[PDB]
Amino acid sequence: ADSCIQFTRHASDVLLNLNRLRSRDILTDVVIVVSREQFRAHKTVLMACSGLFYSIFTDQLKCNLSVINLDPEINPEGFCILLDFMYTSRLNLREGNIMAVMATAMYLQMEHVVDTCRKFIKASE
Amino acid sequence: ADSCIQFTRHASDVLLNLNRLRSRDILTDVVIVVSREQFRAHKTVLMACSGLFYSIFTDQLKCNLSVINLDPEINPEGFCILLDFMYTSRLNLREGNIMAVMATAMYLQMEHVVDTCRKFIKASE
Amino acid sequence: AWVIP
Amino acid sequence: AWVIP
Ligand SMILES: C[C@@H](O)CCn1c(=O)n(C)c2ccc(Nc3ccnc(Cl)c3C#N)cc21
Ligand SMILES: C[C@@H](O)CCn1c(=O)n(C)c2ccc(Nc3ccnc(Cl)c3C#N)cc21
Repeated sequence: ADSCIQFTRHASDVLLNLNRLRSRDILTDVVIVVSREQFRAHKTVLMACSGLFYSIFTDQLKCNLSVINLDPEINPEGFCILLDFMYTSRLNLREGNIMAVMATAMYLQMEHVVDTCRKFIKASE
Repeated sequence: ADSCIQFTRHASDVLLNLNRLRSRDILTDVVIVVSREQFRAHKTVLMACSGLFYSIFTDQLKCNLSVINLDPEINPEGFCILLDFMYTSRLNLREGNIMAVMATAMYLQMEHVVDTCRKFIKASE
Repeated sequence: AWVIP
Repeated sequence: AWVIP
């Protein structure tokens, strides 16, 4: 219907609860491996936030894997910062991590993150 | 860090994508049965939106069920409207469904929905 | 909260 | 969009 009312804070409240489930390791269904480093997550959140994970988990064979290994060139800290952004909308962008964050966001196909990284780099030139 | 930047539309964009996954029946992992009527969903979204589903899917035995049967007194249309609200933040509240929506939101333990239903009923008295 | 979207 | 939260 075109007569719906909308709760403004709903989407943010859902995301907060999904991040609390992740913190408590509740119903996490995949491990992302980045070099030495393992990250537990929900496949649905990863697909909702990344063109790479959307392609992976919509594949008839890969949708069934419980472990995904990322390219060895990917920085685990850069992935960690992007995983936190997926579950919170907050990106911990710093001079010392921006190159790794941007390279990881390009690989993961996170368009909005790549665009802000580019803007912050252009301002520093 | 306290130095994070935040993408304002992120939570809403995630929720929109989770609703597109639901529409396409991608990675749905539970069927909710309401009398004759079956609804496919993601356990994580249901837990994020409902105190009842949060209690169900954090239980060591029920977390494993792929089918959940609701109390036969629950109206399938009321459930459908609340399931759409969970995935969109929009509640299709109408004179002809408000009693069923409120009774369903009380059962599902959705506090914000119950509060608006109460306000709209009080205005009609 | 609730608004007219 | 990006803001200072
Ligand atoms: C959340 C927002 O920042 C967008 C993140 N993101 C990007 O940047 N790309 C390229 C995506 C490419 C794909 C997706 N994911 C989806 C796209 C279409 N339909 C569905 Cl159901 C999903 C899911 N799940 C997210 C992407
Ligand atoms: C989204 C917002 O409208 C709140 C919806 N809602 C209500 O109304 N109750 C009573 C909830 C009771 C519980 C929950 N769910 C959680 C609560 C605590 N921690 C975690 Cl990780 C979750 C999850 N998943 C949501 C509830």
